[PDB]
Amino acid sequence: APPKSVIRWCTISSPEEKKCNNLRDLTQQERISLTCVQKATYLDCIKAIANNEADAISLDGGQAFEAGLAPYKLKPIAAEVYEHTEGSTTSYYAVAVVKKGTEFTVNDLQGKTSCHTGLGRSAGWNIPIGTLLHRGAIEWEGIESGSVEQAVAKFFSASCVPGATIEQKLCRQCKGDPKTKCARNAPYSGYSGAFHCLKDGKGDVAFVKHTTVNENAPDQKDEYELLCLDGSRQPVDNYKTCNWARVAAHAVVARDDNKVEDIWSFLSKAQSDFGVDTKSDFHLFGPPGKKDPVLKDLLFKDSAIMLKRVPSLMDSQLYLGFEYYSAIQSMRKDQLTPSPRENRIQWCAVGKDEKSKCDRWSVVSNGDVECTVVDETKDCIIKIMKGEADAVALDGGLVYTAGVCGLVPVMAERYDDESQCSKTDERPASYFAVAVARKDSNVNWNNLKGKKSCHTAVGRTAGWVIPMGLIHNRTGTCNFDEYFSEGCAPGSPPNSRLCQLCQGSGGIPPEKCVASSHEKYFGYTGALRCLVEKGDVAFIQHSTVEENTGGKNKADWAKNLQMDDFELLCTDGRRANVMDYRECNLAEVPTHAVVVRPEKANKIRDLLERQEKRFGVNGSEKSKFMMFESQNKDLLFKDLTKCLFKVREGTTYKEFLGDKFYTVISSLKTCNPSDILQMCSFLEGK
Ligand SMILES: *[C@@H]1O[C@H](CO)[C@@H](O[C@H]2O[C@H](CO)[C@@H](O)[C@H](O)[C@H]2NC(C)=O)[C@H](O)[C@H]1NC(C)=O
Repeated sequence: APPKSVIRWCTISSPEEKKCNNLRDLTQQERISLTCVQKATYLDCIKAIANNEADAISLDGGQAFEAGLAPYKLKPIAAEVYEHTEGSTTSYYAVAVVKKGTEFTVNDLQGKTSCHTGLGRSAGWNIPIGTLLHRGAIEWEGIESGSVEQAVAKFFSASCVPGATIEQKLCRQCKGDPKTKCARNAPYSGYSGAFHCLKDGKGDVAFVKHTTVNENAPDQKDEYELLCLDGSRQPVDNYKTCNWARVAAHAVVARDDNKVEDIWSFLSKAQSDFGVDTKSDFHLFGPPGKKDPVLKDLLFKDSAIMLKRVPSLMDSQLYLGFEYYSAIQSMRKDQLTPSPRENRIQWCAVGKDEKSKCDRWSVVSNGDVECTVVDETKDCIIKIMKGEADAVALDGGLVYTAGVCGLVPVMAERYDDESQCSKTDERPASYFAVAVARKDSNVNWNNLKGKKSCHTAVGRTAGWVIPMGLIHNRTGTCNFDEYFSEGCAPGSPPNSRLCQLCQGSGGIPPEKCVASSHEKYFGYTGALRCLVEKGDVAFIQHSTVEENTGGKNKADWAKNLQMDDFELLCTDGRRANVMDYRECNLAEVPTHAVVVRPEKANKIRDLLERQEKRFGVNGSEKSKFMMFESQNKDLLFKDLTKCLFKVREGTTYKEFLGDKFYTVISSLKTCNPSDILQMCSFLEGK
């Protein structure tokens, strides 16, 4: 029985409850319905909805955490948006600002004074407080050696804070009367009084809501400037790159189940009809106006423009940002039982063949290099960015998605020899993608359709990702298994048209179209064989021909063969001569890469540099183990790797790839988006 439900919204107070029923009537005259409740607290409202006792409730980031925590583990279904300038606002950046001419960054701040707005409030407490806890700054493991209050003393020497139930070394530079000071109500805080701290010099370090140094006084600028977590420091409007946190913007949670989208539809509709534009008696976002503190941001935040949707996958750990998460993880959510301080490197293993590979190391790395194995190679991307994982060595495409998520290359591979590594003379390496056409052949990029094709596998950059990539920009939709009359592409569907060329099994079980050892048309040469025996074209490397031609591949087929029988097929028709890989290649394909996070970079390279020669190719302990080798199969690290040098500092995946590469990789996956790739992406436009 098809879609048609009732959405029971969760409340907090009676006045907000009353406005709830006041929509009833419409929910009624409309398809999806409602049933409003009321809970004295939001924790109750959360445990309520959780136990299917209710549908959903819109929350803040400070709560959205708690809401996402177990056993609740509630999902963020849709955020709220606002009117500023930058873009289509969906957050509120958490920064920090001090006076110009500062002789420190943060690694030595274990003594200077400070200044907050109040305790347990974001930007002020929580955030910098948590960021510092997780950045080890404040030697702290649990309140019983240094409470959130205690620890302050053995970190600070001054803090202007309204929290005085226990500690004093966090109650100093607050201006005013001798009995009205450390009170949350003292005008020496909020966003201006604490901003008055650096202004009236009463406190050295002070971090508040961003862009307040604009609301306050656009004029006098550089007397104050923002300070980054990565050594750097910058000007007034330099927050979108030098802000402590990606402080979110009120979202809408819910459990994780079938009864979900209806929650999206009973609202989006409760918007398009009865929204800010509604010509009725309701303003679903609260018209910008003042009111009674009892009735503020009711049902939904009053200072909102509209509500934007949030991806299926999207969790707390993700929606609110890493920063905020890392910050608040430093708290009493757990001191260090399910979240230790293992500063040392670890790796996203992807396979039992890989985990243990990583494990094969973990003994001979005495902690210097840890492990966490995975199932889908895409688990890597989320884990690292989740802080759970540290690094990863992946293929071309995965690098794209990653970079969109915020992760980037830090130390790429080398496929020639270390005898061209530790230097900055000729950085990248030449491996090209070519459209191998036959000598007397018919084919060409202009009559390439309806041709029998030969791909290595359903996924290798040169042997697949690129063809389909270029192809996309002239395919209608990604009906790749609906272009060539047929072909072989080991890994494509069972009885598909794309496996038709696959000569499958060598004998025994009819393993056709397998990206397995058991395949005959597997790999570059396999797919080349394909061109020779069946196909009208084969997608492979620049020097894939040379490898066999010249009397090199001494097989039942190649024996004779001269590349004087193969030709390059250029995207413009030009039947280029094999030897011109440069002037007739499909794509200049990059080498793999260790994509990681913007905060552990230069030092992660180090870790790999330490172990580099320790367990590297020309390495010393070659009698113990290595790194690239693994049963003689590419495990995380391809086996055809010698150097793995520290790349260029301050680059980007877009740069790492190349326009002619990014361009097509970006616009290929456009043709068919995906979860991870979708979540990271909507977060790009925050
Ligand atoms: C195929 O890729 C893109 C996407 O279809 C085509 O055009 C875009 O290419 C890049 C984005 O992927 C951008 O740099 C271009 O500016 C963009 N085009 C426009 C009008 O903005 C591109 O033409 C195709 N590739 C080639 C080589 O033609």
